[PDB]
Amino acid sequence: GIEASLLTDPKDVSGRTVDYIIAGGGLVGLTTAAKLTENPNISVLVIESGSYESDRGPIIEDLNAYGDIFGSSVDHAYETVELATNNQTALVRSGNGLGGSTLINGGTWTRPHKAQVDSWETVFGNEGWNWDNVAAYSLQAERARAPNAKQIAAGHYFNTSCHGVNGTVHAGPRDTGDDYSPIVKALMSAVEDRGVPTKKDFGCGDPHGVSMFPNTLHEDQVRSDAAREWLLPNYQRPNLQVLTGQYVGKVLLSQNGTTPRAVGVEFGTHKGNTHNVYAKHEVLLAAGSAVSPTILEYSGIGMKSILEPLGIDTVVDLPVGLNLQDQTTATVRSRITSAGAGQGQAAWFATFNETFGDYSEKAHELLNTKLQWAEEAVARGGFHNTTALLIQYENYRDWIVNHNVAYSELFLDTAGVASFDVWDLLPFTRGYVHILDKDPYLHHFAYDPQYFLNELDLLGQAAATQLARNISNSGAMQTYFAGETIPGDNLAYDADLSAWTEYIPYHFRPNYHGVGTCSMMPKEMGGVVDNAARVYGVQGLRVIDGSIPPTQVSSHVMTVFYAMALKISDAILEDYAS
Ligand SMILES: Cc1cc2nc3c(=O)[nH]c(=O)nc-3n(C[C@H](O)[C@H](O)[C@H](O)COP(=O)(O)OP(=O)(O)OC[C@H]3O[C@@H](n4cnc5c(N)ncnc54)[C@H](O)[C@@H]3O)c2cc1C
Ligand SMILES: *[C@@H]1O[C@H](CO)[C@@H](O[C@@H]2O[C@H](CO)[C@@H](O[C@@H]3O[C@H](CO)[C@@H](O)[C@H](O)[C@@H]3O)[C@H](O)[C@H]2NC(C)=O)[C@H](O)[C@H]1NC(C)=O
Ligand SMILES: *[C@@H]1O[C@H](CO)[C@@H](O)[C@H](O)[C@H]1NC(C)=O
Ligand SMILES: *[C@@H]1O[C@H](CO)[C@@H](O)[C@H](O)[C@H]1NC(C)=O
Ligand SMILES: *[C@@H]1O[C@H](CO)[C@@H](O)[C@H](O)[C@H]1NC(C)=O
Ligand SMILES: *[C@@H]1O[C@H](CO)[C@@H](O)[C@H](O)[C@H]1NC(C)=O
Ligand SMILES: *[C@H]1O[C@H](CO)[C@@H](O)[C@H](O)[C@H]1NC(C)=O
Repeated sequence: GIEASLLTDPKDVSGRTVDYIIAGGGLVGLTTAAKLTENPNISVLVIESGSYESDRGPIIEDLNAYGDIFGSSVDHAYETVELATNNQTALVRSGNGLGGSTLINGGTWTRPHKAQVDSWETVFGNEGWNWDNVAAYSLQAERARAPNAKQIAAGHYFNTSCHGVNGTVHAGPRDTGDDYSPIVKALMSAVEDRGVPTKKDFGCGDPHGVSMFPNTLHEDQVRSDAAREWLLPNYQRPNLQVLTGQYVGKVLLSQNGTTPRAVGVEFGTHKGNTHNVYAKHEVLLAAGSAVSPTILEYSGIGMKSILEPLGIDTVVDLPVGLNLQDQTTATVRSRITSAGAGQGQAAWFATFNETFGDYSEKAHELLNTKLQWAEEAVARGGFHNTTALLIQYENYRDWIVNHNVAYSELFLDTAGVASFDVWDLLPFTRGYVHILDKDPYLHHFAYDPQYFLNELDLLGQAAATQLARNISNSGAMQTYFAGETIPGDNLAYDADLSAWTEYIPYHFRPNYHGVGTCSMMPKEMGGVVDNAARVYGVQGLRVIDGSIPPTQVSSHVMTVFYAMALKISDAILEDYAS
């Protein structure tokens, strides 16, 4: 089986040459490996810190076991710095194994708002990265299944024109075999009373209102992790090699006259037991948004003011690790009556005005006058160029005011409770990730999302979370509401927005959607990679993973990342062919 084909001994690759080295066997990494090795003459080696996990059992394969794997060997559990919002560290869950985070994520399959992806081209000047182009790759990746009658009756709606049916990633309705809970339709009824839409297909380009959605699972409910979808079918390809249990530490650079060229990588598990492997064409970094930037820095690609004091020679000076954008999540949970019994998930993609309610006008005044916020974020080291950050913020203001994009997500789980996980989708805060040591294998790094260090992010989160409590005992939801359990006794039930702002910093987690740490945007705008994911000033080196999106999106990110891996893989093959 696949297990027998996987490499584990570094001596099997040490000193060898392949066409492409892919650092990180995760979502983008394995999608890209699969596409590249469709040409039998192209050799690819994937190097993954973890191993194969796709047949472990329910802890991986059943989406309804979500969270059980946290804290195990399959979770990197990256620790943040001591956060300034609450003086505590946080854990950033991240998958460790073939498939990366797809091994451990919630399986939620949705797309952004059209205007968001269009702005990657029209504001961030990435030629060809508009909604229609990226969406065509997204459709190609997708192998969706329409809902059956019982799934529709629960609240599903599937637009056949918005889903590929002949692709690679199996997606369709989560269906545990229970009857579906009426709470999903009650939430829809409760928001309909407020004028909010329901059942819009979150894959069509306007994610707003309360809808169900597809999940990344096979018809038999087995998790569609990236290794099961893109590696397991293809691992017999002799030109596709996978080494497990080793970390990529740094990219090996040589001089090609005036410009450094990536010629390979060093890998290993501790200082003093490292090895080299070489790439004839390119090194492609796909270790995740917390890690790919650090790999550049360890290699001498990063900010001279960060690298020089650590004792690293800055070969290429770029703002690597800046522009980190993760969301904050909080919970509101209630007990339900026995008539609320059954399975189902749904989500409210809530607009700015839906989020703030009566605070909308004041929130808009801040949005109109404070974009000061850019100066503050820069001063905190989340970004280097105040003008370019302001442009990002004007872009979010355009999204909110001229496109009415969703600004928060209130994610409903049922299956015996009514529980919301709630996050502000569009944080203005900008954080960073930087190495704190020269030795890659020590994994000593500062990951600072700067949660709640922008006032609008704290107000918006507070307002969204308060809204979750509000809707839980509104309209049709009153049918099933059997008293709040979280915050419950920890926060008075009539708490106002001010009280919620005081509560939230002590009751949130990372959302685990960190993007931006090797931003795909022009160099003068603060970018690290061009519109073909190439690191500025280096030949044969790309960063291709969730490091690269320059903005957040009103979406779950898998649909975007599979699409982007396909789009970049074609760019790479175009270059190989020429
Ligand atoms: C808890 C959680 C829940 C989520 N829920 C959802 C959801 O419901 N819907 C959705 O669309 N998305 C969701 N996501 C997001 C999605 O899973 C990630 O954004 C996506 O997998 C990132 O893809 P990537 O290729 O950038 O990185 P990853 O998939 O994280 O892959 C990176 C790979 O690199 C490996 N690695 C790390 N360091 C090294 C090294 N130095 N050298 C070699 N290999 C290395 C890792 O072990 C990993 O396999 C969730 C993520 C998490 C953590
Ligand atoms: C996280 O911990 C730090 C301490 O490491 C807290 O910062 C400190 O907060 C206190 C207030 O609780 C500040 O004290 C104040 O000093 C000013 C003078 O600058 C004085 O005018 C006040 O009357 C008061 O004594 C202190 O300066 C500040 N910084 C440090 C280095 O101690 C921080 O507030 C904690 N954060 C959270 C979210 O709890
Ligand atoms: C279905 O998708 C098509 C093509 O995207 C879209 O134009 C039409 O509005 C959609 N209809 C609904 C009800 O989502
Ligand atoms: C949102 O709220 C403001 C009032 O604060 C109003 O000016 C505006 O038109 C509303 N926007 C939308 C899209 O309804
Ligand atoms: C929800 O919000 C409205 C404001 O229109 C308020 O009147 C109502 O009591 C709130 N309900 C709950 C359960 O908090
Ligand atoms: C800062 O950002 C602006 C806006 O993108 C850009 O015009 C300018 O060149 C940038 N400054 C630097 C030093 O690159
Ligand atoms: C330098 O050498 C590379 C070898 O990787 C060659 O293909 C390329 O044309 C050269 N170009 C520059 C700009 O240095």
